[PDB]
Amino acid sequence: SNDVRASLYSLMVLIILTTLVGNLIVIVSISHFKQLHTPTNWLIHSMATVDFLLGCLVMPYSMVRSAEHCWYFGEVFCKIHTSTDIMLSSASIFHLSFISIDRYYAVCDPLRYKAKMNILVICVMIFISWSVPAVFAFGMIFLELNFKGAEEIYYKHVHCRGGCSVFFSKISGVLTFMTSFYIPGSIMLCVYYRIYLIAKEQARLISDANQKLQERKAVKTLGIVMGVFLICWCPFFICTVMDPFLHYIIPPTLNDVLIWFGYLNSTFNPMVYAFFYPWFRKALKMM
Amino acid sequence: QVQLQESGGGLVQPGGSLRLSCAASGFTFSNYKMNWVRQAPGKGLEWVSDISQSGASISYTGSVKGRFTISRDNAKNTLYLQMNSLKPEDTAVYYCARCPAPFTRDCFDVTSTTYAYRGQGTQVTVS
Amino acid sequence: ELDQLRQEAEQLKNQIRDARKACADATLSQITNNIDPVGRIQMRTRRTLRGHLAKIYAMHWGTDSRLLVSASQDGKLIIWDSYTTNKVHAIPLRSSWVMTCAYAPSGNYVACGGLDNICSIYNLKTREGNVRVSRELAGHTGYLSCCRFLDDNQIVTSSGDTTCALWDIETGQQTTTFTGHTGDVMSLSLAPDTRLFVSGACDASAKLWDVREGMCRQTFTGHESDINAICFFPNGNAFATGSDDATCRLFDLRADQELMTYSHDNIICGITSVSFSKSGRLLLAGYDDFNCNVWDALKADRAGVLAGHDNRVSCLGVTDDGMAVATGSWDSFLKIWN
Amino acid sequence: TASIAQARKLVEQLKMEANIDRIKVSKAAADLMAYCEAHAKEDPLLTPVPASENPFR
Amino acid sequence: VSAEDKAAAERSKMIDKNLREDGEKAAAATHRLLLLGADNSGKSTIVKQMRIYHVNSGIFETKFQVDKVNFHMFDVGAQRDERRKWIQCFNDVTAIIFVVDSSDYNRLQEALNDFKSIWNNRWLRTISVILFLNKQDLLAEKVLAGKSKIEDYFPEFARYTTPEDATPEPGEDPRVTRAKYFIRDEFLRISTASGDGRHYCYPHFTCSVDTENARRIFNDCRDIIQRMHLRQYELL
Ligand SMILES: CC[C@@H](C[C@H]1COC(=N)N1)c1ccccc1
Repeated sequence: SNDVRASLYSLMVLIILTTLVGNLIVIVSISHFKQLHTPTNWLIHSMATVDFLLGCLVMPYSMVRSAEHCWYFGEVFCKIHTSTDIMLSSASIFHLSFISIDRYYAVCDPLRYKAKMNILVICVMIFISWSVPAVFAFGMIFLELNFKGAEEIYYKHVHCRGGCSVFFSKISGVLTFMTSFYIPGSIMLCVYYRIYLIAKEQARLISDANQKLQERKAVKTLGIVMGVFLICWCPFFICTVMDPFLHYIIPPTLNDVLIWFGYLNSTFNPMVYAFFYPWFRKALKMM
Repeated sequence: QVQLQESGGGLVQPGGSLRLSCAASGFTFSNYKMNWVRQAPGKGLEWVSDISQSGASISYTGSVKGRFTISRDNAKNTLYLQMNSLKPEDTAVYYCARCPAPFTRDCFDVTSTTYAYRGQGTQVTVS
Repeated sequence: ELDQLRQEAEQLKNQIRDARKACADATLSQITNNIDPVGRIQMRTRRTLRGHLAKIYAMHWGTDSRLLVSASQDGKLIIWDSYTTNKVHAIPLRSSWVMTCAYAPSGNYVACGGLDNICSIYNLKTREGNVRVSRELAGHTGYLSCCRFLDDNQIVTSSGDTTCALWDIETGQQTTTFTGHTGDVMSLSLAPDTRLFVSGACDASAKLWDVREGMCRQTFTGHESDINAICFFPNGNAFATGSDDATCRLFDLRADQELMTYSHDNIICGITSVSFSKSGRLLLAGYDDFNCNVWDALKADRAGVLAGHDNRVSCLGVTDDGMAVATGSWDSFLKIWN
Repeated sequence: TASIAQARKLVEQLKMEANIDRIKVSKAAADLMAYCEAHAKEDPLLTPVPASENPFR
Repeated sequence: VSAEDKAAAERSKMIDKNLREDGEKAAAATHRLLLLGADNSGKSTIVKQMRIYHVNSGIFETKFQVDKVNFHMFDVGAQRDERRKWIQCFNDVTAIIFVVDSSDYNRLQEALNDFKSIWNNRWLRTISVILFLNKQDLLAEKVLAGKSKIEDYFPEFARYTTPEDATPEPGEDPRVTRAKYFIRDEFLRISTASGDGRHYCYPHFTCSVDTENARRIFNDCRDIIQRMHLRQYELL
């Protein structure tokens, strides 16, 4: 219906503007204030640039594809769009994992944190996060390895859905899973569980000593982080990797809703990773 | 000029009582934490007791705890020390002293050799 | 005979107080009542000198009003070009605990000192073109808190050993030792004629010294806590002090007593630096509450605020032509206000 | 012997400080006012300077 | 634009690069610490190895490393007894090593007063203290001798009981354990009365022949930095 289409377009454009505004605010606040020049802040800045490029180069077209099934852009634009989307989503997830690793080092090796996590290592991580997804996405899409071996099924699937219908075969689906979601997601899960354990131990010791000689901030902070990540990414990847199996029974509406849920991770990354902490809010208030 | 003129003291029998006073002038008495310091003959200065600005937080040295009682009168700018149940070990020159800065719970240099914001002293002897 | 001498001193103090009361014909607030107010002093940060990687404890402007030296706990003594933000020099320090720095009026020398109890003179102008320790002035038994240059050969230093000193730079020994303070001397300011100077100590007293004779001419007692800063009025007949009681007080040398008090109940944080403008109408004071206040020397009513420092403001200086005010703070930056 | 020496030094210092010629606070304040008003127009902080003359623009 | 301006800018760039390199070199795995105490305390002998003197008359600096991490420990020696002013120069050290003579009951109240001023000081509120209760061997000798009674100096010792969480030495007397933990609690009550959560007290019972003080300082500094990072990342 026209009203439903207008409402969906309004919601999607609101998401796009929120993502762009938040990411641009993070980028300018990190690149303008000199005190926010730490390597961790540089890693967060690179992640914000990843999400900003995502919201500028993919979301505007994925918006019109979601509402209208026709892709009025051609096959070459479809190939570029899919490659760029995979590149930037995997780069964002890699940046999340690298931020988790940096905070793990800051918490578990605090006396050597400034030495181990220096600008050289942080730039190395940034280059990896920008390069490995690029090679993977482009060499899997433009070389047509995502539907190789399942060509005619791919053809029926693309013809029915619309001009672009990101398709993974049973083999390329598992590889995309293990490369874009599982490994960085598992790294984030393990390091935030370890950080939660250490913070809980420290809080328990402090409380014990205080009460003897006389609130769940880790749960709030790590629960927010992992809940945002999982709610935004895990359902989409689960349904996308099960889709090659179980004879492609997932209806396209679920795929569309889950892909927009995955897009919402780019919206929520600047919030969680910058505006949650007090130094960034203080910098914004000073500005 | 910041000065702390004291009074009281003199001869007293063991088990007797004395009430030392401290005329404080030249500063806002209600702003500074106040202390009592004594210097026994042949010994250095020793902190005895102190009272906060309001008068709620009060602390004493262990050797005089329970007997001595410090009281401040912010209206008249005077500091007292009820020295009842005295002992021959209490014979010393009692200096009044105030913490160097206002609105602070920290008092670094009060028992110093040449502290500036301290009184001339009161000679208290027990015989 | 200690009691008799104490009574003699007490009656002398009473006589001095009576003389001051008799000379107290009126008050500065009363006389300056008809004076038009300054207004609203709006100073905006013109330049920010970045390059210090640690807390900043002192600075001093040059006589040319363009070059300034700064000190920090990173161990560096940077001479800045305030006009172009360029770093003219960067002098490493042996000890990172320096608390003061000076720039010679001729511009050829820079001094510094701190917890090492030693004033180090650095020759800026060398044939080889490098900066190195000319001489180290030793003899103070406490930390050196302030040093000011009289010329290329004479320097006056204040120390935490309750004594100020005048040094013969070429000889390296104390020409004159000034005694009388009963607390750590925190700051010293020289007169425009360089024949007198005042010091502020941790006994709430400011003393007028004579450079040639080495005697305490006058003593001023109106503060209730340690004095952290001092500065002559441009006329040279008055000076202002900043103490830990969150109060600035302006004393007159000829009147021998305090003239006006700059304080309010809102401010409770101590004062770390004071300075006058070129005309002396504006008194600028740096506090522990992360910013500074631009007082009015005559009306005693606050007329501006120098906000924009992210930590405690440790130093504050005004150029000899009055064009700019440079304030350093513990957030590792200097800001030039104009 | 240190106490009596310090006391006599303080007495002499107080005598020297008392033996000075003080003037009236009215005169001191008038002179301070006169200097401030005479040098008022030469203070860039008091009266803002044009940006062309300002060396920090 | 001018040749002189270009030369000045090049000199400034070289200067700035040199300072950046020096700062990176100096701030890498180097933690500054202030050693405080009295003359009777074995502050000079807390850390045995690496007593590398760099005295400039005023400050005796000792440098030492435990596990590839460098520690600089300053001892302000040549100053007057007044210290309310120069103590503000040490407001960014990672920790303060406070050394107390446990066996000296006469000056124990003075040590407690000093500990409380540092703790509640405006500029030392964010700095943790690694309290070293030195001379435990002498404290034990005093308790066994019994000639001097700690109750005379602290009347509240009579009502004191040994804490349950105590970890006494196998050959240690219950009276000695009670006395040492009484001193430890006297310091810890002051610590916990006004600790705001930004700094903590780490007490340790040491002797004159203890060689684990460097490791103890390492571990407590690691704990301090870890808690600071957790607070910064809102995990604590
Ligand atoms: C083409 C599907 C995207 C998901 C969307 C959701 O939100 C995005 N930012 N990209 C994908 C990215 C990485 C691997 C596999 C698939």
